[PDB]
Amino acid sequence: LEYSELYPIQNEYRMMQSLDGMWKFQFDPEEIGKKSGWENGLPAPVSMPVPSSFADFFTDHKERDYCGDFWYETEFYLPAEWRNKKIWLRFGSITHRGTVYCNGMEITSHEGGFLPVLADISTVAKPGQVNQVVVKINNELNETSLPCGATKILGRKLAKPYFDFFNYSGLQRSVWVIALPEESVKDYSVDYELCGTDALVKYEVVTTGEHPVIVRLLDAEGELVAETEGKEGILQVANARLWEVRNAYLYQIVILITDGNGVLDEYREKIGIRTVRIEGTKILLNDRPVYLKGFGKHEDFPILGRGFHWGIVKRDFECLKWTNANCFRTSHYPYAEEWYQFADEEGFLIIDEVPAVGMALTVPELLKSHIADTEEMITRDKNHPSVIAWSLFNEPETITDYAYEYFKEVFAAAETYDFQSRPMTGAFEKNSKPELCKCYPLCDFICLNRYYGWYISGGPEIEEAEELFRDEMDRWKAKELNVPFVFTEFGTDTMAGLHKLPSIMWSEEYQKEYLEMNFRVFDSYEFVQGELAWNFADFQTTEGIMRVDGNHKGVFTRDRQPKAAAVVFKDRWE
Amino acid sequence: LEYSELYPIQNEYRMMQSLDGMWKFQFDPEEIGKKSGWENGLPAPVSMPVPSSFADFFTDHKERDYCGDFWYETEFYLPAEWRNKKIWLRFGSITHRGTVYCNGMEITSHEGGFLPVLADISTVAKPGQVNQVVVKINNELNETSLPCGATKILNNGRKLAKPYFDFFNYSGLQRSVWVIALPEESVKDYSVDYELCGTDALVKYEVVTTGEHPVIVRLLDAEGELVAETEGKEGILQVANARLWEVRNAYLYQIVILITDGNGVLDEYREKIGIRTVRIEGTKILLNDRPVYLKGFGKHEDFPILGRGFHWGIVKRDFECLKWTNANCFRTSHYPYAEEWYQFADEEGFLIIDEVPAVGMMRSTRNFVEALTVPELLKSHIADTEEMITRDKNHPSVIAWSLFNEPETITDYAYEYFKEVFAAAETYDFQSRPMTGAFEKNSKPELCKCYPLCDFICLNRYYGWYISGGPEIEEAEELFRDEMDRWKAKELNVPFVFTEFGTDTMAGLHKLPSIMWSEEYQKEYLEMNFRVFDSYEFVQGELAWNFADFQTTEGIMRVDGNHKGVFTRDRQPKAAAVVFKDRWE
Repeated sequence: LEYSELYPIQNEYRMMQSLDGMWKFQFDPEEIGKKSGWENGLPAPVSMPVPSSFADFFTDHKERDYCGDFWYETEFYLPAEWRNKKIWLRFGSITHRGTVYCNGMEITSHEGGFLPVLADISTVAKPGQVNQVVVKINNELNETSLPCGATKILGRKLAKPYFDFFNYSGLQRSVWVIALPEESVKDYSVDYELCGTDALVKYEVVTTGEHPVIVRLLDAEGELVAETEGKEGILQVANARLWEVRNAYLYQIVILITDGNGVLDEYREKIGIRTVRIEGTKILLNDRPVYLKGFGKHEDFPILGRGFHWGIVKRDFECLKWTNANCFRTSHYPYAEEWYQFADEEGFLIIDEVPAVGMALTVPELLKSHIADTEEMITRDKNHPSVIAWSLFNEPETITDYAYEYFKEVFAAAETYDFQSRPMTGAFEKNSKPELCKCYPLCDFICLNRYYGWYISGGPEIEEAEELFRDEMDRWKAKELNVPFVFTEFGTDTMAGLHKLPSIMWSEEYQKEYLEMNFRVFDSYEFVQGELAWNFADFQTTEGIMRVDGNHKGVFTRDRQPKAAAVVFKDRWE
Repeated sequence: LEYSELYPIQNEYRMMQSLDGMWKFQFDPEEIGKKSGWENGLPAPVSMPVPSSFADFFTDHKERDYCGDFWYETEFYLPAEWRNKKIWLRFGSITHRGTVYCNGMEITSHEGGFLPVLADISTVAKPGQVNQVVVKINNELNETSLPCGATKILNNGRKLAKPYFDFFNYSGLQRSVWVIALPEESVKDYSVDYELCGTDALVKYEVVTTGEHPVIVRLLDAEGELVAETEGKEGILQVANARLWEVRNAYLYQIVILITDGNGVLDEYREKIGIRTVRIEGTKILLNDRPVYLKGFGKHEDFPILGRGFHWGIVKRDFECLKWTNANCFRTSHYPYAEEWYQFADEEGFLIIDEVPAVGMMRSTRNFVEALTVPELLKSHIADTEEMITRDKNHPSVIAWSLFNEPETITDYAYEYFKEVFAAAETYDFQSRPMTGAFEKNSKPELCKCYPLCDFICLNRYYGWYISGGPEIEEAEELFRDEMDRWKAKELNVPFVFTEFGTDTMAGLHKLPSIMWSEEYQKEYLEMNFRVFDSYEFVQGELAWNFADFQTTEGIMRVDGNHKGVFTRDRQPKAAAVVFKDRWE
């Protein structure tokens, strides 16, 4: 990559300053901003919180549903001391695609709305002065970038997703301006081997120069436990304190660039010594089988939309721990980096998912976008101990040799980017029948999204649903694939407060009964090794006749309170 | 004050770095932290978001309801280039009281949970190194500090807050925290006051600095163009063809305050201000020499999960909802809000009644839930008043100070108490703008001794809810008119603003005919209240209780908090919201 994905830190060599706050903001329905000098400042802005999705602040439909080009602007004072450092704007994300300007100059553009955007403003930055950043953003959906959809023209544009979740957009994550030394740590990778009571931390370091590198490992108390020299090497850890499920331990890696007797740069990050591998039908963490228990989530909260906030992280993890979960999938896009940092702390397992949802010649361009997002996700997230698997798709077509050749390239790219070569998978929709699917052989383990008892034979037909479920799982069993299966979606829309005896679809009681039936099926097959329910919480969707204020398959409400079924998960996962 | 209330800025002379994020946090039920050295680091912390109230993250009662001592900790890297600066920790607030430590050393303590806490760490700060901050906080309620309440001790030693007020006892680090660096000689405070002279305006000012060097004051218009300049720590800026700050039509100048030594500039403070005058004339509230009728709400700092935690997103949604109702005003019930609320009101042209947390001074609810505590309470009350006014005086949005909410007012003792508060407020406010407080119904026109202290009178009344609700609503209207006729007959010639009126209203509860708690009853109640308001010339404002449903202590009279919101807690309109929109249009 032409930039670093490394999370920004502050020390003797690296500086950072937050640009979060109220930005200037303006819609550009006529698409004349770049024609009209907007990159030098917006002509008639309103204020817009950053980080946040813009949609749910407004009281009018056309602003909430805005689709097209729209602009952000802010000003920041740059400390004079940042002079002659490499100065970067770092956006947690820009959703979905955008062009960054600084002091009237075009800096960079990015496609993909859920991963960091880095813009090198070294040559245009004005140390000791007020600087200006302007971002042109677009939130349309197409079939050549992720996530896929269409754009309808009423000249007013309307996003038409091929995915369920609401098309939130804007500057949904924190924005920093940072300063790095001229020769810096750009990237590093760690991989682990367990040796009795000891451990090896294998590493590679990429810098922007040719000076020597020293790598140190500190324990949780900051004590030096290992040290070595070189951009490539092994850190030997005696009596290693392994990072364990729901029982984290984090070391601190310290990467130094040196020039004789002085340090040029120093990067530090918390990491966790752990191994993950698929062995037969088992998922092994540190050589012991683990059964995944948890949820698909979303970045979704009232008013903020996908806007990041530590308070949402904290509540969600307390709820997760209360259910006795150990895992979540980042459905259906990489989350803010902070979610992974916290999962590292709390010992949660993550399946990290690229926004390959909603899946013509456009396909070669789509593949490029999909591979680019995969590269960025893996480079960003590989050193989190929590991240134990990559999900490279959600419910694509998989039953043609055409689909096979496409995903072969994606998986091949993912493999080259992940230093750890940790398990890769994808979530299969029901149409990927065991007799037809061509893509499951690409996977280290198989993830199934199934709604037997909701979309199939729901309600009075739920007994039929269970037989149909068992019939499919019997077909999978007969294949003797010798791989683990994880259910990554299953659930029922459930309106909090809707009670019925006997239960009906949409009642709290039916949600319980549906889950109990699914558990019976899960527990009937030895090779099922994980259950991640859909969804952790009710979340916003495109409005329509099938969505009663978003998706109500949450086990929790949108404001994070338990429906009756939450207790069912709690008791089972205990 | 021994510190500056000025909002932090980033420029050539002043630096700031946010400490917001995930802090370490630990409850201290046995109160052993200090003797155990926790100021050097918490021994078994959990993670806690800052800014946020801590209560609503947890899944267990005892953590949510925790009352007593609890501790926060974080670490930060201090840029080497901050050496030879004055270095301060600035907490937007610390709720309710706390002691700030830095690098293991006690720095300062503060009482009052809703105003900035400044800690001078200059003598212990380590530039070019990681530094540590640890804060011991306490969230108990008592009768010698604001807001008032009691602390109950359960048989097993566990403490439980017992407020004398109807808002949940949220606490912790609810606002942003910065570490900042100032020049050794800096602008510490300034005040502006306005006079209108035809098409022109005068900006009278005072500047307080921490030194003796000369001061230069400039005023820039909204385009950054210089419109006035003068010299001296006291002076007058002459603005030709002034663009006044108007209700729901803001215009903001930028004041620029420079400290110089001739050779160069030592400090430069900048803030947006709005040229506007506020006065009471007879029964009229005059903004810029024209009557304004206040339309809006009492609010709260309250949102799901975050509690009172500050977030710009909440500000933005709330102001969009306010504008949609055609409101022009809110009261900061019942405590000063985060500074950002006022910054945004300035921008949006909203009027604010800024309220000190003098709530819970009602004898009835105290007894339900003194000679020696009242003198100490007065001191706390006056201190909070001084801090609020010093912090907020230069906002064009702030047009009035509310110095109490529903205290006892019918004794001569209460008069002497509030006489001192109002006297203090007057001396701290350079503008001497209107002062008021909100009166409960027990403050009968025949008995109240304190309303003469006010420049305009704010009434909290619930005729049709607590008094003669539902089938008796006709009687409620009669009783309401009876009281207002008594006020009318006093011919006080001052404006009256209703600062509370409303009904608990469950979203989705519909009934025909309406019942108390239904959406339809909220509408009917409001219509009845409007009919009464509109019958009296001297009524010049209506601020409904409340903007949005909000959290309270749980109990038999609170169904998941207070439901008198016109909006839900997640900021969506009940049926009554349109009633306000249509009326205020």
